[PDB]
Amino acid sequence: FCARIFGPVKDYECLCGKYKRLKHRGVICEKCGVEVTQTKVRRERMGHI
RNA sequence: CCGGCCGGGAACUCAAAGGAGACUGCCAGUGAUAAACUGGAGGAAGGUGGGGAUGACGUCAAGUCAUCAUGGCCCUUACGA
Repeated sequence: FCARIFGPVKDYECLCGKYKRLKHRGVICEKCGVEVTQTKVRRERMGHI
């Protein structure tokens, strides 16, 4: 359950909360890559190991 | 009569040089995907592998007029020889 590994906890919502803007799209949390997109797409977030 | 004493040989020890090479090249952990540090294999040498030389503008009106030279000062029957 990560935003850097997968995605926004909420629609255009950063892990830390640096982006509580549902206008912010693409720009990541510079600490850890959180590309803001709709959290609903996390029903299709494919990762690996 | 083996202190290689007499032949013989050109790969090596050694030496004068043209160059390869070690640069964080690879894997992993830690870590803000950067950098970096540690361990190991690899490797002749490992994390600038070691040392010398190289001493940034400047500090100290510190040394030399006793290598020497010098704007001047003194001596020139002299301290010059």
